[PDB]
Amino acid sequence: KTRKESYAIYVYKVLKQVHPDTGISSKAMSIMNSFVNDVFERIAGEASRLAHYNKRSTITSREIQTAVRLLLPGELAKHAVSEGTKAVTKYTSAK
Amino acid sequence: RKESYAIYVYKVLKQVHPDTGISSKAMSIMNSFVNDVFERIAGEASRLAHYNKRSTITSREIQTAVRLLLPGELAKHAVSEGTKAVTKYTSA
Amino acid sequence: KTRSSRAGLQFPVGRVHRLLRKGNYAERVGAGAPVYLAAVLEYLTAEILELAGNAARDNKKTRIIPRHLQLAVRNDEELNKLLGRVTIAQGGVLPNIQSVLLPK
Amino acid sequence: KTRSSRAGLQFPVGRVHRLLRKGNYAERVGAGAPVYLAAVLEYLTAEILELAGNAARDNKKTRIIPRHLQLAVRNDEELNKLLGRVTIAQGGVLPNIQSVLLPKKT
Amino acid sequence: LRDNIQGITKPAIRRLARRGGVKRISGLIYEETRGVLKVFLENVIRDAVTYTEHAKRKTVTAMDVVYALKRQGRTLYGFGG
Amino acid sequence: DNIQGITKPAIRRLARRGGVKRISGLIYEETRGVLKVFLENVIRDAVTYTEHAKRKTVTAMDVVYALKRQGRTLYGFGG
Amino acid sequence: YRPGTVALREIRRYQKSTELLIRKLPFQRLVREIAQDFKTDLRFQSSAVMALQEASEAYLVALFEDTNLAAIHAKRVTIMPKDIQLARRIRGE
Amino acid sequence: RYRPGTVALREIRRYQKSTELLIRKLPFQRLVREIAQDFKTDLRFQSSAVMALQEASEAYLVALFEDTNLAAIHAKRVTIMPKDIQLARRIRGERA
DNA sequence: CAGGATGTATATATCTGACACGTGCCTGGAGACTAGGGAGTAATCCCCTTGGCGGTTAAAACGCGGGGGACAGCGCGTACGTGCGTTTAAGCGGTGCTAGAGCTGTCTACGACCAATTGAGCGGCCTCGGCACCGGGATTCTCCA
DNA sequence: TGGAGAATCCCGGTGCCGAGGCCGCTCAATTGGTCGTAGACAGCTCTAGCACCGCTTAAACGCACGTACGCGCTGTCCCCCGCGTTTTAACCGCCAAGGGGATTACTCCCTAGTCTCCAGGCACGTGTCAGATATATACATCCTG
Repeated sequence: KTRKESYAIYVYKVLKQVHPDTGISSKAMSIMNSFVNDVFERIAGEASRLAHYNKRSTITSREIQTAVRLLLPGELAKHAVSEGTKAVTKYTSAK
Repeated sequence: RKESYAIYVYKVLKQVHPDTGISSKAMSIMNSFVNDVFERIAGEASRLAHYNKRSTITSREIQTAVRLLLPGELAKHAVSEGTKAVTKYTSA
Repeated sequence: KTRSSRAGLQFPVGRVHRLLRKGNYAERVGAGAPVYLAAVLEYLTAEILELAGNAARDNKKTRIIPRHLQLAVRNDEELNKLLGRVTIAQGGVLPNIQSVLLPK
Repeated sequence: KTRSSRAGLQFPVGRVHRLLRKGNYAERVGAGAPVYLAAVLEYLTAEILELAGNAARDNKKTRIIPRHLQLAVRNDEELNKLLGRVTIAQGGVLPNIQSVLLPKKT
Repeated sequence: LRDNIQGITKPAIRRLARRGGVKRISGLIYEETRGVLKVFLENVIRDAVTYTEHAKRKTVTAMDVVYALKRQGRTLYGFGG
Repeated sequence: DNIQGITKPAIRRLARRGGVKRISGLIYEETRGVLKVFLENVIRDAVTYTEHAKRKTVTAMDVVYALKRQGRTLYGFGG
Repeated sequence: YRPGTVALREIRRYQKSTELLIRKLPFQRLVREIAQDFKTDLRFQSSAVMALQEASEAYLVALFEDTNLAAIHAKRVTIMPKDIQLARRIRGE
Repeated sequence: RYRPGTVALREIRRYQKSTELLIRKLPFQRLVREIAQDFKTDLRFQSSAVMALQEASEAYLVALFEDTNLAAIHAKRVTIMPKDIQLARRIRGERA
């Protein structure tokens, strides 16, 4: 009857995309979901305060761009901004 | 239009120590501490309202955010001070 | 036709944009920000599972145990730097023995 | 007519009310909460200033400069545990020397 | 009163010691580690009770345990759901 | 030659602030190592923080939030 | 008996395994007693008391990492209680 | 002539009272500007922004230096050899 | 102990730039009035916490005995501390400009609010293969002679 | 040096339950529509941040050397490791009981939003005196005695 939201199938078929012959425990997906929620809250709060002290009412792509560059260590950061910019460009090229 | 907390803490200092002065550099120490403990207890109250799916901030709810963030002796005296400050407010 | 289909991604953007509205981080959210939000967290889950999957073949187990994600972070300096203030439950600590402690 | 005079403090309720509104902490906030929050900074300002004037008194200086606020936070054991994660500009350090360094037979 | 604080036993700090990589341990280590564990649990269950008291409940659940640790900069995974 | 702008009696002045009677000779190149890492990690964050405001002077305002992200929030110059 | 053989044996099998060290009910009967100091007649969820347990040892096996580094810095292999007084003062509490 | 180490504690009690900023200012002007221009080109600095950096950096140094002081006392030694500094970063968690 | 030799604390003369107070305009605080939804209250039900009891057996507790590390002391070699002269450029004061932050004002595209349409997503239930467990044998390796 | 026993690794089967995946159901995502306002853009203003230039002046820099302090050697002693024995109580699994969390339902106040007006807080400006400095004095240290 209740509704509890989860990213279980999301990380499940992400793992089936990268390693299609590997299984995952439900406990392991619980660390996966908690870690994902933690980094989500971190990047969203960083972008929120970065938009707040810039007197801006909107989080565009540039705010979360600079917040990702703030929160992530160097080579992982540059790979992440490259791939996310690729995804953003692919989104705006299509309808 | 650079606003600050310059006048308010000056009235507190003349209330307790009516023959003492405070430098402008000490003012910026005093202003920035208040601004940090603006957003600290307000920030912990900001999350905790969401944490029990409650979208309205009450005077009861911010009370718990005081008791988390400062340690023992100062935590017990601050809630008892703010309660009598707010019970006389609702009577008038 | 979901927004993740036109982005070509696999994490949903309609979920992420939903908690960007009621999440109170700001009252207005731009269009590309939840798309950019979904894309970053595509990497951060996939960075773990290939490291977990590499350690899965090292132990030769076709299931991922909470042991495996513990060594998927702690053996990498770029991942330990970010995840230094958080423990992982029932994962233990990677084996490390100091040289002066060793005999002979 | 002033909301602080109806509550009897010094930090104004309305300035606290609009910043806790515009600082997007929640969609719906109450009216008694900006009353109460201004009081808990009032007690915190009363605690730091009492040790500040105490530090000003024994240094025989009638102007409070950031050295005395450094004396005001470091000496009491409690509020260092609140805010010892915070550095102070132009504050200085605690006078402290361990006794094992000090020479004997003098 | 009772033996609750020394309910943890002489091999119990021994087992956590070998996971912590030490070689030789002392006998007067032991009652201090009970104090250190208590004073860390003093600061943690204090925050979990205050979250319980705000939530109009007299049972401390799994989640408000976690954000007491997230307050302390010692956040935990696997129980945030 | 500009890297050596931190000067050797001033490292003693931090060390004589340290309350220690004796200082070894290999401290001074060591503390250049550990402190130049530290101020690198503060303008790693503050410079791109300045870049976000369409801004090409690092003011005293934007830096204070950068150490607050690192977790050593500082007073005296606003914030 | 074997001198030093079982000393280096337990440290390898404990840094490899995942099994808990802090025993359940003496931890479970302890957490009721400290919570009794604050509030009377308290209840605990089964996952709640368990979540404190590996919260506690993961501090301590991280704390025992620090005291081991203190022991070698004094050129010793035995840990005195002043090593715990060392690392807590160093790391910020 | 003074016995060596006694004017070290005589210089202590001057430095305990003082709050004046320790290392020189415009030597610190050059050293933070050279790594900034090496980071991104054409970067300027407000004068109080570098004044936000010195008491950020002397606060890192002397809070580390009392911290390795009580570490070096634990070795029953007065001189700080650099293996304390690697340990102080190790215990605080900033390095490993 | 101990006299002398200095580094630190004291003391008033003074002086200057920050500090406390005054004007007034002006923009946010406050009073008023309506709307509608967040939450107060309450009733129910069902997980789920607590309690208990007994067999089992893994593990705690204690004692004893030795062998190896803690530490006190020693001895030596050397690495800075105090001092003095030497070289450097820190820092102050002044001019100047010019690059860029802030202000101002008009606009338009983008995101907020809303109705409907529905398929992604989810709780539950069935199924079987991976994996831990029981048991037996090969493989090291460190202490004993 | 070998040898013998204590532990580790692995191999074969197995029974179990935890992952996996389908199945019917539903609620938030999506599509289509509008409106205004937040951000973007561009042009002007003026403040501040580089930026050379001399001056004098504390402070850095190099050298010297003695001494006490850092590092290796070593003997002792007891305390901590390490086994065997006895003791302790933990673990699973069985059943009872109810307590309070979570859900559904109903209304009402009280805060969000507009409208309107009023004063207290903030930019500018002022004049003054507190502590920074300064140079002579006590005093309380330490050094060779």
